[PDB]
Amino acid sequence: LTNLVAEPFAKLEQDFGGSIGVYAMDTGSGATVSYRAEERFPLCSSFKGFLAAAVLARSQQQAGLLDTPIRYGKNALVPWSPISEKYLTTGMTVAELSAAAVQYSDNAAANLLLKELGGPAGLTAFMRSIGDTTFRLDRWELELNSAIPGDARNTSSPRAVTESLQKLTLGSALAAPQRQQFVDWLKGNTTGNHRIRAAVPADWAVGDKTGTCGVYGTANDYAVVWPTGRAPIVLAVYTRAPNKDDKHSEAVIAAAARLALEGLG
Ligand SMILES: *[B@@]1([O])O[C]([C]C([O])=O)[C][C][C]1[N]C(=O)[C]C1=[C][C]=[C]S1
Repeated sequence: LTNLVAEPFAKLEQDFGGSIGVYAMDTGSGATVSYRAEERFPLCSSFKGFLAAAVLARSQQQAGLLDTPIRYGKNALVPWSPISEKYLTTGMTVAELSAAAVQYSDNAAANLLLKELGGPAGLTAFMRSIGDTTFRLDRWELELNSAIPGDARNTSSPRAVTESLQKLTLGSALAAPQRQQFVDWLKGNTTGNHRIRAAVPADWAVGDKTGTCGVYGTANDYAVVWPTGRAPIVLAVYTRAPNKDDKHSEAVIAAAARLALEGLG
């Protein structure tokens, strides 16, 4: 029979002029909401959350890695580096670069941290090591953002994103001190006020990571949500659209997140 849970998501994507992918897990009950959950969508800047987690994992066994100053020059800067552009002569620690990448989507900080892992291949290998077979990243900023329809490079699925997010924020993929730092970085994100955060009651807590490729209507958000009186919810909302000049929509992301939270048992 027709999937009645799915119908309002299909209407939402049709109104948007593209495709929406959603996965949500109630970690209390095991309930889920799923819509195109296993389809691939471009990661865009949402990869930077997993980047910071991979650096935290490395930091467990490399004493003082997170505390290490990185002295970079202007050759490291690229567009949308509002934090990094301020520390050319003072540097930033690995922890500070991680916070910038997570909480401001700083592009230069992301590329500096990719270098610490052995590039996009190194981050992909970390994701394989936690059991994520879907995540693919093979470019640096800005090239990973092209988001061309049918290109599986630099993509993941809403379900894989959510599964990996739960392992890293609530499960055992990081040691507790590192898990906690990842949570605190996500909670302090500044870029997501119009996406999943706009979908929750104001008294719920949220940690999230956004991404915006912009072209091909492509943008996303994933989050861990601590609802009043409930176990955490983990969810991912990704969008794409067929034409290069199609515009992404924050409001559509928020609307999809609301339907997920409503449908979720
Ligand atoms: B990233 O894909 O997304 C960031 C914004 C976000 O977290 O939602 C900005 C940096 C990356 N994108 C780009 O460099 C292109 C941009 C899109 C809108 C602002 S910059």
